[PDB]
Parts: sequence; structure tokens; C-alpha cells
Amino acid sequence: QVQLVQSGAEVKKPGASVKVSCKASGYTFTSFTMHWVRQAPGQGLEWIGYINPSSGYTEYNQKFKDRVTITADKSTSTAYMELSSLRSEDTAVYYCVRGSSRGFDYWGQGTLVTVSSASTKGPSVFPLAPSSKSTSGGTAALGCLVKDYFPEPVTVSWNSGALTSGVHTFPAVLQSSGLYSLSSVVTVPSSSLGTQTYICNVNHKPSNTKVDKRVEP
Amino acid sequence: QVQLVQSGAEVKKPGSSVKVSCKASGYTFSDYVINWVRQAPGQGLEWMGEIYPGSGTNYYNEKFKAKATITADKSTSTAYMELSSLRSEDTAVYYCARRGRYGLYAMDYWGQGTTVTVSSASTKGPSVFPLAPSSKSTSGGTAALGCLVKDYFPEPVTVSWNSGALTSGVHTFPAVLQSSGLYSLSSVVTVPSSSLGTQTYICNVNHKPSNTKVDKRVEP
Amino acid sequence: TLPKPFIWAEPHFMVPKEKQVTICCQGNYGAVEYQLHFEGSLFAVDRPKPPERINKVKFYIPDMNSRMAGQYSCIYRVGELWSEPSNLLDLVVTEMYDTPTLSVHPGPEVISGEKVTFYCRLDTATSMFLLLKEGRSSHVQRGYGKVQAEFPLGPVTTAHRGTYRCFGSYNNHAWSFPSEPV
Amino acid sequence: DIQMTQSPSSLSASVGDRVTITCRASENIYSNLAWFQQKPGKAPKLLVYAATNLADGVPSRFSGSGSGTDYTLTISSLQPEDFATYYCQHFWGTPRTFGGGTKVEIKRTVAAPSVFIFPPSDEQLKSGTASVVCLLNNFYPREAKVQWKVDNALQSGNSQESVTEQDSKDSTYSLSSTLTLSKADYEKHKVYACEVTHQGLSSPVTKSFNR
Amino acid sequence: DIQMTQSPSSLSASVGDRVTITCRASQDISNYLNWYQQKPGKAPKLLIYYTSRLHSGVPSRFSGSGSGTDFTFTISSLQPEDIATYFCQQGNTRPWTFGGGTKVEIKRTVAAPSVFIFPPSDEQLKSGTASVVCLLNNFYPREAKVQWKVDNALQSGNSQESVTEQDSKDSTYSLSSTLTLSKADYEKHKVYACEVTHQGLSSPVTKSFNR
Repeated sequence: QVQLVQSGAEVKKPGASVKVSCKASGYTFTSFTMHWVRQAPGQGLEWIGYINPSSGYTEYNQKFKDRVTITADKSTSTAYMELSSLRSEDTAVYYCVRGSSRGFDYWGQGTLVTVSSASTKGPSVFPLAPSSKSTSGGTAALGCLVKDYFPEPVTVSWNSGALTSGVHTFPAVLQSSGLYSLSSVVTVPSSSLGTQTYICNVNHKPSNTKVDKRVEP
Repeated sequence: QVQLVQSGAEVKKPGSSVKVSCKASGYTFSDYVINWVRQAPGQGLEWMGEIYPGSGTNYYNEKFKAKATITADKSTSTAYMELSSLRSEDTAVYYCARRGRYGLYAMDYWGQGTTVTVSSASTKGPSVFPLAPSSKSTSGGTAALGCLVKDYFPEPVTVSWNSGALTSGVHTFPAVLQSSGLYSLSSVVTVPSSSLGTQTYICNVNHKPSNTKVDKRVEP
Repeated sequence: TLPKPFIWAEPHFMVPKEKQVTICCQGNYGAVEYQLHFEGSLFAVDRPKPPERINKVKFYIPDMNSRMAGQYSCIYRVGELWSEPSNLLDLVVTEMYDTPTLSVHPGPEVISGEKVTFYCRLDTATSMFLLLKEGRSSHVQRGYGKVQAEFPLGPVTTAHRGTYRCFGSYNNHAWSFPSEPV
Repeated sequence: DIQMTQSPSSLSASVGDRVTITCRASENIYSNLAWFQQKPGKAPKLLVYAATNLADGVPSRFSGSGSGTDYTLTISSLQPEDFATYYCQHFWGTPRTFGGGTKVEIKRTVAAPSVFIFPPSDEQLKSGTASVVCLLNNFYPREAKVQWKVDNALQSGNSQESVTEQDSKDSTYSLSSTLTLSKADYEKHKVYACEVTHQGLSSPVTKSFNR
Repeated sequence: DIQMTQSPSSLSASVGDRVTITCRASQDISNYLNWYQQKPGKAPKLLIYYTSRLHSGVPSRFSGSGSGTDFTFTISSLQPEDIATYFCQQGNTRPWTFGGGTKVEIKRTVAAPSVFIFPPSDEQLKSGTASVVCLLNNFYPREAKVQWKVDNALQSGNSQESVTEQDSKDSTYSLSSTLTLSKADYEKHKVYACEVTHQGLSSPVTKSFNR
């Protein structure tokens, strides 16, 4: 029952320092290695470095070395990673991963480190009303435009999660404004257009916003 | 392999300080003691002091404890000697010598020396004039030629022939200080009389204290 | 589980200046990496090209200096696991600067049960000195003293026989030349 | 620095299909290779360690192979659960390097997208910004080219695309194209159209509207 | 501060001769004595360390003996190159002290000098000063007499001599005599000669020229 549980999603400004924790449980901390691997949005994995809790010995990827410092707390059975002077390109999900004789046995849930000049903000929810040019066959599309929020993630549900088949909440796309936006569209029969009411329920935990916009033609 | 390269010779106005250097190569600088030996004209060899580079431990001769400042720089692998309040009397040839090969206190490897000259006299480069061959200069089948290196300050001067290609038969005489207050010298080279209208002879004179380099074609 | 390696110096841990020394590390078969750590920092790594075919690695210093005198430990990798460090290797550079003087009290050879105290002098050195018994049981005895160090042996025995040597030190790992034997 | 080259970048196969992913190292790694399965959202899970060894829990249908530089991961018959991004990694020399990744996707029949256009909402217009949305819904393959033309003038850069992960229900993709203009830029022109090109379309579809 | 007394100051021996230099210390220096060879111009080279030990490169012929305060340096069979100034040094107590140094020369068959005269260069005459050079080349012994005669009158005080250190090859000396006059003083007289007197010359040689 080995478990790796990382610190929550950190939002950082460029040039700042981020320290990510990783609590090891279900196994003997010292007996294994602690590696840190990251993954950039829409990219592959990249190795940061590792620590041997028993020796305190570490090795880093030259790409970092200078910026990074991976550390281990024996008593709290937790490993850490500190990345200073953060550039935009450091925005990624940071995983702590266990080093056993069988390679990387187990990985933590991951930690989202978002690095930008922007500040946490709620989205503005706009209805993408169904028109005779949003209706094909007996079906019509409709949705919401979750716009200008920071950082990710945003949660979209439809009619408190009643409506599920046809739902298509798109991945966030990063606008030049340094803000995210995504649309959540649904295909439902055009007969029910005025028979059934449609409410997209958008939640943004960072800004602590919960918007319930009604999509009407 | 093992080298000890010293800094160029200097003219020092009385009162001035001098910093002579000794760059070590071909060995790990810090595992050998650097000694600084003086050689004043006639006074012979006098040991000024020493540094243990590894821990920067210094040992001076009380006589020279006054103005000498022996320091070692691991980071450049160079040993320095600073000579403050320079008096005319301090004019000499300064050497650096390593001392760890045989733990029996012998200076196995020596630098080339640094000719420091304490004088109120200004630095003057030499004028190089030719000593052209003639019949009043050729002994039947053997010609004599050279160049006079007149009016320079201070010593030393470096005379080579055809940029070191001509080494046999050369005689670069000791410098003779003149009444003018300046030095003079002559480098003479005997050559076969047949090689005169064929072999071009050049004397390459270099005076480092004034950064002078003169090359003189000795035509007959 | 993952056996502890063994580190050793060839020919010996006492290496005179600018002499060759080879540090050998015996880990286990099928080990991917082999690390030499010098004074708490990665010094060298050996990745045995056929790993299952090798259980040992050779690290060699071509010219021995003070800059590489000190404490060495060995560590090897299997997967992403690391063996716990090897024993400590104290690489000492001898023949550094000077030769110390080695006197003996009361005499060079005496009747058993007599109190013998070896003396070792060398100014321009540290307060730490070393006494060594050449050959059969080549153990080192450490001594303290400003300029002259006292190495008491007390009532002599037949084991107390042998040719002894003294070293002065410029630090715990950079010793002077050996003193004339006794 | 060892470079892992994993091939192909992506692949589409039906359920019960043999799949073979290639991985080539710049240097001889002496079987120090691992394979990971990463599902959308989740963290990578170890599949194969030491080139050929399966990780505890990993099913029989997964196989590791190779001896130095050349390695392949193969799935004997692709199951619904196996659709993920696969990665190889070396642990011979520092730094540890991963392969570029392989997106194993479900193969389906070519289906043309249903194109729909959404004009800027009155609420958004009330906030001085304007975004026109072009939705291409339930299509396959993922590859599609959507162009934006304002009053017959082709546009560039002012729009951003976003595609959904393959639907579990009908194995299709849906794509949104958002044209972002200011209220001022929007109110200046009348006809707004998105022109769609896809394999399943004999001719490009031009969905438009008037302000 | 221990005082080293070297003896003799200088010495001249034929090639293939046993040479013995003496060195005395004020205090018992045990065996902490070194010997150096210094050739003209060059820096001292270590010859013998710890009284009797031969430094790497130094030939078999060189040797040293002693203990306490009395020490000696020997050359088994003197070679033309062995011509140099030798020094002994102590390494018992600080400061390290050196011996006054004893020079060594080589006695060989008397050779008369080859006399050569060089008139003032046209370049030097441009400046406004005329120096006439009298070269006596490859002679032995060093004792040579050169007089300058401008228009048969003895030019006493207008000249400076300079003699080379003994050649390490043919064991000879060379000497230069420079007569320095002003352009005005030089253009005033006709015949310029240097008259040479040497052991190897039965009659004095008069090398001259006309302006």
C-alpha cells in the first residue's frame, strides 16, 4: 500500500521559488531513492533529479543543478523540490517518483506549478445560445464560454451533472492576455429547445467562483 | 615539463614598489615551497624568503623581512614577490626556486630571473647600428659581422641572429654602462666569407622594459 | 539485499607526491553505475559496459597531489537503488615538503620491559605527527606536539621490535617525507 | 546525454489489435529501459522494467523486448483500457531520459464533422470583448483544417483551436475554433465564417452568419 | 645566520683534470649541503643535494663529500662545458645561506686573437655620433691589450672594453673595444686603428682603416 502524496497546486510569478513536498508512506523511506520528474503542458516527461534519503546524496540534470535543490526529511519521511528563478517554461506538473531496483516503481498524484506574471481570477461565463446555424438534423448544440480565468483548472457541469451524454468541455487554451479560456458544448434535440432549460454550472476553485449561466435561444 | 616563468625586467624610480611574478606549470604548485633568491652584482646569491603555497605559510630572512612580501596564488598557480620602498641599492637579478623534490631543502628548479633596476633614470630603448663586413673585417676565408646595441636603459637586452637560426659563432658581449648614463653592447657573429652576397644576416634585438623589438639587416 | 562494496588503494593508501595510485571498488555483478566520492562530493563514475559481466571497477590518479588527498567512499547502482557506502579510504599523500628527525629514548635497541618513548621533530609542520612500523603489522600511531612530538611505547616487548619511521603532517592527509629509519 | 527516440508519435488501432511501439537509444543501455502507460489526467504507471520484465499488476498482453539501443513494447490484442500515452525511459546514465511518447488511440470509420457557428453573446459584447465559436462536432480522424474569414478576408493568428480527447462512447473527436476580436473590431464588419476541411468532406464546408 | 665560506674564489685546470672545491660552514650543518652550477647568463642548476647525492641529469663525474662543517665538490675529469661558477648552500637552519661561489676556467693552448675593425655606420653618423669597433676574436689567455690610435695619436679615455666569459666549446675569450667620438671629432681625423698585444702574438697587430 505504497503511497506518494504531494503538496497542492502552487501558483508562482516569474523569478520566484517554489518548494514542492512529497510524503512517502507504506514503505521504508531510506531504503529507496526519490526522483523528481516534470511534464510540461502538452509535452513528454523530463527528469529533474533524485535524492538518496539514507545518504543525503543527490544528482541533478545539468539543465537545473544551479536552480534546483532536492531535499529529504528523514524524520517526517518527506522529500522536497525547490526550483528558484522560475521562467514561464517551468509551468508543469511535478511528480515525485520512487526509485527502486525495478526502476520507478511508484509516482505521486503530481503537483501543478503554474508560472506567469498573471494573478488568480475568476472566469466570465457567456452562453453560446442555439441558433438555426447551431442546429443540424433534429439536434442543436449549445454551450458556455468560460473566459479570462487564472490559473487552471476549471470545472464545468450541465444541469448539476444531469446532462452527460453530448457534453464536450474542451481543454483550456492560453490566450495572449495570459488567461485561459474553454468552451463546454452539448448536443441535445432541438424539440426540447424551449421544453427543457439548460444551465452550465462552472466552478473555479482558485478564485472561489461558482457561476450557473442559463443557455437560452 | 616543470617550468617557472618570471615577469619581465623593470625600471623602478626610487620610492616605487615592484611586484615580480613566478608562474608554475608541469607540477601541482601547492606541493612545492617557492623560494625567492636575489643576486646583486657581486653580492652573490642571497635567500630572501619562502612560501608554503598549500597553506600560505611564509618564512622570511629578517634582512629582507622589511620590504619583501611573498604571496602565493593557488587559483593562478603563480607566486608573487612585492618589493616596496625601492632604494637604488636593491637593483639586482631576482630568482624563484622550487624546494620539495628531495625533502632535504635543495632548490631543484629555478626561474629565469628578473633584472630589477632602481633608478631615477627614464627608460630608453636601444638604437641598433650595423657592424658591416669588409676586408678590414674578413680574415681570408672567415668574415666577422654584427650589430652595436647603443644607448638603452636598463639592462637586459636580447640579441639573436636570424631569429635564433644563427647560434654558432655568436658573441653577445656584456653591457658596458657609458658616461651618458646609458648602456651599450655589441653582438658579433663570425660567418664564412662565401655566404655574404647570398646569405642575408639579420640581428633581432629586443628590449622588453621599453617593449622595443628591432631587426637590423647587416648588409656588407 | 544490496551488498556493501569494498574500497582499497593500489599499491597502498600512502602515496608519495606525483606517483600513480589506483582506487579499486568491488560492488556486485549486474550493477549499472559505480561512484567514487571525494570529501563529500562526486569525484568519478564508472558504468561497467557489460554490467552482468563485472563486479569491480578501477579509478586511477596519474600524479598524486595534496588536492586529491583525503577521504574516499564507494557506492554502486542497481536499477535506481544505491548500495550503502563502502568503508572509508584515507588516501594520504606522503613526501610533501620536509624530512622530520627521528630520535629514540633511551636507545636504538634495549632490554625488554624498559620504558621506550620515540621522539619526532619538524618545525614548519602541524602539531600532528605519525609513527609507522614498517612491514609485519604496518599500523600507524598518531602523535601530538608543537615542533616535537612524543610517541611513548612504555615497557618494550618482542613485538615492539622492528624498523620504525616518522612522518610530520601539513594536514591529516598530506604528510611529509619519511624520517630516517630506527 | 542519451536521446530516446520513440516511434510512432501516435497510432490508431481497433480493439483486439497487435500494437508495436519502437524505442531507440543513442548509446547502448545494457537493458536499463523502462516503459510507462499514462492515461489522460493521471500520473504515469510502470509497465515494463529492465527491458523485458512486467511490473506487478500489468497484464500478460504487455511484452518488453530488446538488448541495447533497439527496444520494442508490444500489446498482443489491444483492450479498451489500453488506450493511453506510452513512454520508454533509460536508467543507464545520468540524466534519465524519456522517449517522446506514443498516443495509442481507437481506430474508427471516417466521419465528417457537423459544423456549427456561435456568434458573440450579448453578455460578452457587454464586456467589450467578442469571440465567435466554430464547433466541428463528432468527427474522425482528428486531423482537420478550419480557416476564419471576415467578410471574405482570410484571417491569421487571431484564432485559437482546441480539440477534445477521443470520446469513449463513439470514438470521435470534437474541435472548437475561437476567433477573438474586440467589440470595436467585431462591430466594424458583417459576415463571419469558418471554412472546414476534413477527410470525410468531399468539399470544404463554410458555416457563416451576419451581425 | 650560518656563514658559508667557499674556496678558492676561482681556478683554472686543463681538460680531463680532477677539480676540488672546498666549502666550510660556521656551525655543524650535518649533511644539509647542496651544490649549484651557474653558467654565464643562466640561472643556477642543482648539481648535488644532501652533501653527496647526484640530482637527475647531472653527469657521473660530479661528486661531493663531507660532514659537519668541512665539505668538498669534485669533478673527476673537467670538460670544456663544466666552465661555470659553483656555489654551495646549507639547508640546516633558516635563513638558507650560500657560499661566495668559486669560478672555474679551462687552461688550453695559447691562441692569438683574430682582430677585426668596424668603422662607424652611415646610420649612426646620421645621428651625429661615430663609434668604431675593434673585435679580438677567439683567443686565450684572456689577458689582451688593445690601444686605439686616431691619426697615430693614442686615444686614451675615449673607449670602453668588454670581454666574454670563456666559451664552453673551444675554451676561448673574445673581446670588443668601442671608441666613441662625435661626428665632428671623427670627421676631423683620417686613419683609425686598434693595436693589439697578446701572448700568442710575437709582434703587435695593428688593424686600421681610412675614413
